[PDB]
Amino acid sequence: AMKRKKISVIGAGFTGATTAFLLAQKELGDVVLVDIPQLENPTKGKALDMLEASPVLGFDANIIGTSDYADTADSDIVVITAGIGMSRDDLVTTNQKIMKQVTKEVVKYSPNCYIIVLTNPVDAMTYTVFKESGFPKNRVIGQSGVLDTARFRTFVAEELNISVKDVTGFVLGGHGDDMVPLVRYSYAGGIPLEKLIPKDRLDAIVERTRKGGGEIVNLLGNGSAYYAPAASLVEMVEAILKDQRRILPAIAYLEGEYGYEGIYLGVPTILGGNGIEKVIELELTEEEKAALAKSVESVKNVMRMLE
Amino acid sequence: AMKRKKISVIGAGFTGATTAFLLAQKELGDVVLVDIPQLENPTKGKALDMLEASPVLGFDANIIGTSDYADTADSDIVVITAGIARKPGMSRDDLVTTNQKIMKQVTKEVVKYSPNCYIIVLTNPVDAMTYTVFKESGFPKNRVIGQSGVLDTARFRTFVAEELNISVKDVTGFVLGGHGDDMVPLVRYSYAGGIPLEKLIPKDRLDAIVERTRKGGGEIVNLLGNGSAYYAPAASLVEMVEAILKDQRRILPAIAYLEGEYGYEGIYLGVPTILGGNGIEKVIELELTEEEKAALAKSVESVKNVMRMLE
Amino acid sequence: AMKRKKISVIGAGFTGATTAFLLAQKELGDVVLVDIPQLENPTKGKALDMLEASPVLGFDANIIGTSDYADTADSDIVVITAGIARKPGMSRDDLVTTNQKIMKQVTKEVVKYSPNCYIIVLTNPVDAMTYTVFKESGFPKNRVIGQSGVLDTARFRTFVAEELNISVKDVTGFVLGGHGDDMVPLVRYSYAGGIPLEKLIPKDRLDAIVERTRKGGGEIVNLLGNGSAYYAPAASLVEMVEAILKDQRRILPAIAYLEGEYGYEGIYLGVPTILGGNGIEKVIELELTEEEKAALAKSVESVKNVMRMLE
Amino acid sequence: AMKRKKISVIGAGFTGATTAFLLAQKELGDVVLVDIPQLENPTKGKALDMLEASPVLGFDANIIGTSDYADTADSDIVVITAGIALVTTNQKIMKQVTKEVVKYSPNCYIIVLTNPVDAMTYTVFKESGFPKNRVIGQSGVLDTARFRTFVAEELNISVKDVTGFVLGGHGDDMVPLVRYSYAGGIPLEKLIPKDRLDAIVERTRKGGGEIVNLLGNGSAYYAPAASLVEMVEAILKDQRRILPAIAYLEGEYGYEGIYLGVPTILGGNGIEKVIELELTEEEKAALAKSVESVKNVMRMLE
Ligand SMILES: NC(=O)c1ccc[n+]([C@@H]2O[C@H](COP(=O)([O-])OP(=O)(O)OC[C@H]3O[C@@H](n4cnc5c(N)ncnc54)[C@H](O)[C@@H]3O)[C@@H](O)[C@H]2O)c1
Ligand SMILES: NC(=O)c1ccc[n+]([C@@H]2O[C@H](COP(=O)([O-])OP(=O)(O)OC[C@H]3O[C@@H](n4cnc5c(N)ncnc54)[C@H](O)[C@@H]3O)[C@@H](O)[C@H]2O)c1
Ligand SMILES: NC(=O)c1ccc[n+]([C@@H]2O[C@H](COP(=O)([O-])OP(=O)(O)OC[C@H]3O[C@@H](n4cnc5c(N)ncnc54)[C@H](O)[C@@H]3O)[C@@H](O)[C@H]2O)c1
Ligand SMILES: NC(=O)c1ccc[n+]([C@@H]2O[C@H](COP(=O)([O-])OP(=O)(O)OC[C@H]3O[C@@H](n4cnc5c(N)ncnc54)[C@H](O)[C@@H]3O)[C@@H](O)[C@H]2O)c1
Ligand SMILES: O=C([O-])CC(=O)C(=O)O
Ligand SMILES: O=C([O-])CC(=O)C(=O)O
Ligand SMILES: O=C([O-])CC(=O)C(=O)O
Ligand SMILES: O=C([O-])CC(=O)C(=O)O
Repeated sequence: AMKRKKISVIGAGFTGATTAFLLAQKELGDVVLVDIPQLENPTKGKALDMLEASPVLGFDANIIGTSDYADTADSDIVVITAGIGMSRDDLVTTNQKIMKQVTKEVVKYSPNCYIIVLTNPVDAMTYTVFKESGFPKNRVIGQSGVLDTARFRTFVAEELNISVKDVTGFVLGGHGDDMVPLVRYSYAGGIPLEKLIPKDRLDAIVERTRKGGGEIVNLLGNGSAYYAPAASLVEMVEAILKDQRRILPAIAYLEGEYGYEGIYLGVPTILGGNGIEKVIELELTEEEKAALAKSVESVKNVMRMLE
Repeated sequence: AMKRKKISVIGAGFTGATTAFLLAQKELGDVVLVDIPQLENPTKGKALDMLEASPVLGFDANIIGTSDYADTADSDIVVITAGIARKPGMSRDDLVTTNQKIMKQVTKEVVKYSPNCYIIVLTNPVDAMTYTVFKESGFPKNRVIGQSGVLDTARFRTFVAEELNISVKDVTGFVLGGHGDDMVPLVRYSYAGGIPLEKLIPKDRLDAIVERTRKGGGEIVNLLGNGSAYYAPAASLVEMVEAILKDQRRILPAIAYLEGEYGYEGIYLGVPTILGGNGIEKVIELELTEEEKAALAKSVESVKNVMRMLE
Repeated sequence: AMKRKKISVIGAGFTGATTAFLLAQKELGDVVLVDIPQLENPTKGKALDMLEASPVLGFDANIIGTSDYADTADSDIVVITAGIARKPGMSRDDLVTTNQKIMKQVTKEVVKYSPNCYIIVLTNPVDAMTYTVFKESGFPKNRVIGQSGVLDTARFRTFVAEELNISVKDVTGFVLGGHGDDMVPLVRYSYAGGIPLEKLIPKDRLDAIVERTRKGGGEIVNLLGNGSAYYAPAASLVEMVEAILKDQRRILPAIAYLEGEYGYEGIYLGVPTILGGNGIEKVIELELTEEEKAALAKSVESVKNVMRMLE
Repeated sequence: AMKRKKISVIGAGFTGATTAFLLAQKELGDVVLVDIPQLENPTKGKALDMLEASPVLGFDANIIGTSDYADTADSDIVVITAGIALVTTNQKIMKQVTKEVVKYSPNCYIIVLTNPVDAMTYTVFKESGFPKNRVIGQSGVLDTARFRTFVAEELNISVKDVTGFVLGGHGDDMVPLVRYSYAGGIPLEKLIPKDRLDAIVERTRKGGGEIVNLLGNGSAYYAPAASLVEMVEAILKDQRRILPAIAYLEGEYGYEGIYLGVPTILGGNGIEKVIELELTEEEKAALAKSVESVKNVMRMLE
């Protein structure tokens, strides 16, 4: 008997929905879209509106909304986007319990699933999910590398006036100040960008990448990015579901890699049927090594804010 | 030096934004997303967040957010989802009228910078609002269309897919007239891989599917609480956009301007149509049963009702 | 471990190659192109060529070429196209026996290495060649499938599409019976956007179209001069493969072991089918006219008259 | 009135036919299949077989087979695959081909595949009367794609994440830069030692012959048709890709008066510009050994 893949997308907000919707139209499998019971009606409203567009886009996928994790039973992938002028401490603590509470139900109804976390801060929350899940390091990944690279590509595209298919960004660690960009491993059709873009403009593109998610927040006035984040999540689900062995930047457990371990950190990754198949150790220059250390201690910080 | 197509989506709300997103990702061309001046930053927020997903999904489109119609310069297709939704305290006539003025302000600007474009109208009441854009655009009837029956058949097909547990791709569906009580389904022209549905589903459930397809927009309003359908409505718009942009000569129900078709004239109404590169190519004039001919009459008195509400 | 679906395409000729290329392209799995040892070199040269396309079209599928059934191990779907064509000074009986022979020798080696595969058969005469495969496979009826209906309705839809000047998306067809002459197309079950084709095409034009579809294959071999159609055939195979692999529960006309449906038993025939993750989920029994029951018995007559040449 | 993009595939054999299907499949537009009027019927039934697959795959595309060039009227793109499974034999086809092609589609971009392609595209360029951006060759997209394959098998990572770059002719004329190839963006020199990297460069070079040598009585059509289509799509969708492509140099790299595989921007106006990679002392010397052969083939012409 052939069964289509089953993907459960927890949190039915702006990214979780846009994600659920891409997942459906591509026919990567049936999508179960979960939120708290107070938002179950909306979440079934957002499932069904999506599913009523299944005749029109000509895609065969089931899309249901629910407040009940029994609907998540036997998922291949689980993507967690669930999350809430307030302190860093109370954001990390608040989202952390939500990570613990989402996880216990997820792994319970989905024992052999791969989990992809988006939740902010995705460095410490994927940690929380890794921990809480019990799962071996390969089955728990965070998104942040692919969205940063994607921002930098777009900027590098609209600067050279070429295709986004031809620009490859290389981002290490998390977002903004925690970002360790590798421009030397960034190209336009394999041409090092550092020979196409002048430093001042390239330094600008780096900082805008850093300031990329804040920038959308200020544009919207109410909320953060969901389109590009959503597209980031799907592409990593596409990698696992189709064992594509993608080299993409992911948030990943480190067990000695770059001389660090017992943390999550955004690193070069091979993405396939066993989720994270290989963390990749680059040989890094002295500035990169030292800037990575800032970013590692900047993640050990939020992890001191975990309870 | 023959370049990308240009689609401008007026209103950067849930429908305009979702629709713009689908358009770009199918590389149907460059998308200019347009809303009011207060909401320029949020629009640009939506178009920037879209474009930034393009290196991920591997589609090459320009997408911009803007309240300056300069940016819609020489658009091939224009989708109007620019609209008020019901304001608690509003009469039918106030919405109807509030929305018409928006059509006039939006249309004027659309033919100013894109006088040789094709216009697809979602704004409620769509029957009355596509008419507004036709008589203010000064366009030929073929260059201005309303979306309505795609979303109603897409709804109908899902419930029928769900009843018979078969691919939505092999379920079809026919409706003339509008949404709600205006909707004029032909079960006799609805099927499952070419088996008329009446042979497959009992009468209680089949009537039940029709009823669910009148109330279909309401179903989605009641579940969300605030807001309305966007994904199904956006896909629908995208089907009609795709038809015209690729000259597909599809047979879709669209809101088109009758000039004697079914012996009605000077109006827009949901009729079967060829949709292709000349917009609405033909209105298909079916031979209906007296029943159908007369339920369509009720449906057309409805469209007249609203039409008497235009200032 | 999440693993990709594995498909094996027996016979690396025009149809089997093409099928292997389309499958690869859709990322529907890993593809194993399988001919006789004498054509192993050219079969590996196709698989590599196909695989060398994948950086360009942008799919990750693994394609290799073998004579050896060992690289078909634990295959989910096997698509049997392997066969010989008509050789001059050879009768009906000797192509049938020779192909049957091949059907039997391919299948003992397919069901050894892939015991829980679904098998889609193309080899002409398909209805008997499907029947052989089902006897030698010892698999239940739902796992052994033939292609013929989708090819022919595609041919029919293409002729109506030409005839009306509309997209083929909105043309629906339905054909029971084998191929060529022994082919039963229901014009009453054929529509252009849900509208019966009898209301749109006059009877001379609609009968001739029905006649072009009967001769549909021969038309192409007469134009080619040397060999039979491969694009339309391989596409047909892919939709059927895709329906099993994404459990899409399509209503498709497939070749299916009849066990009382349409008043027939103990044969494989073109019939209505729901094609899903469990192969042939169910044959759908239509209400036919006596003209159609006699028209289908004519097909079964030529079909059974072919089955007789077996052993 | 909105109207389809039209693509005439000149050559209705293995590469010509395989290209037109894909093109129709992707809905890049309407497709005229062409060959000699002898082979008018085999063409037409390639055209019909393909158009008969459209209901099943579900793409709206007119695919027609013809030997009358009138039916290739108004083509946006013209794909030249008319050759013989001899630079003088394939030269003399280009000349008769190009004259009718500029005559029905005078506005059209010409992407050529016929071997020896840099010399056959050059021959197309000279008869065409068109600008240097309007006549393109296909080489590096195929060789590079053979490279990314071999580099994909070797590391077992996605093909999508392998990058490649080959400058120069088709065969032992190829000068791919292993230092402008990567896997995940991380240079291959760092991922693969010199004896196995040398082997991938070697296998890339023989690439075409490996395909001939297995097949027995033809050459490559699946990777070649995809390579053409990618280049069609760049022009038809103004994609503005940086693809390896055969391009008429007028100074570039201190070479001119010759077609040769070089980095380019490929998009709406065809080849918009060729890109000048500054090269290691042995890449320049090696590019020259490739050209100096290439030039000879053009002293095989007329
Ligand atoms: N890495 C990134 O891409 C990135 C960028 C944007 C968003 N984010 C983070 O991703 C998350 C998603 O944000 P969004 O834009 O989708 O916002 P949103 O508020 O619209 O979505 C959040 C949803 O999660 C639900 N939720 C909250 N607690 C839950 C619980 N215990 N169980 C189940 N559902 C619960 C809420 O009810 C809400 O529907 C946030 O934490 C945000 O900070 C980070
Ligand atoms: N007829 C149908 O088939 C159908 C289906 C669903 C939606 N609709 C209609 O579509 C309309 C809006 O749909 P939505 O769900 O996206 O709503 P929405 O309110 O979220 O989005 C509408 C957007 O239009 C903008 N707008 C208002 N007046 C404008 C003007 N003069 N110029 C430019 N932009 C302007 C608003 O700022 C808002 O952002 C409503 O009238 C709704 O009834 C009808
Ligand atoms: N059902 C349909 O609609 C339909 C349409 C087209 C073709 N067909 C039939 O399908 C078959 C395929 O024809 P084609 O166009 O590919 O012709 P072809 O001869 O080019 O392809 C068939 C291939 O089968 C191979 N083969 C033979 N014996 C084999 C064996 N024991 N194991 C493995 N491979 C073996 C041959 O070596 C040959 O390469 C024919 O029997 C044809 O009549 C039916
Ligand atoms: N240079 C490259 O990048 C590359 C890659 C693969 C193939 N090729 C070349 O592609 C070309 C075609 O290859 P193929 O494998 O399709 O061969 P093929 O089997 O298609 O033979 C060439 C086709 O062109 C037709 N043709 C010949 N003269 C013609 C004329 N005067 N007008 C119109 N059509 C004519 C032939 O009848 C035949 O259909 C050959 O030159 C081959 O060497 C080179
Ligand atoms: O925290 C934010 O500002 C949002 C963010 O990082 C992101 O979008 O990736
Ligand atoms: O009016 C509304 O609320 C929206 C609507 O018609 C629909 O979705 O069909
Ligand atoms: O019938 C034939 O001769 C070949 C065939 O199956 C087809 O193409 O339909
Ligand atoms: O020489 C040939 O026949 C074609 C060729 O270069 C190739 O396939 O790479």
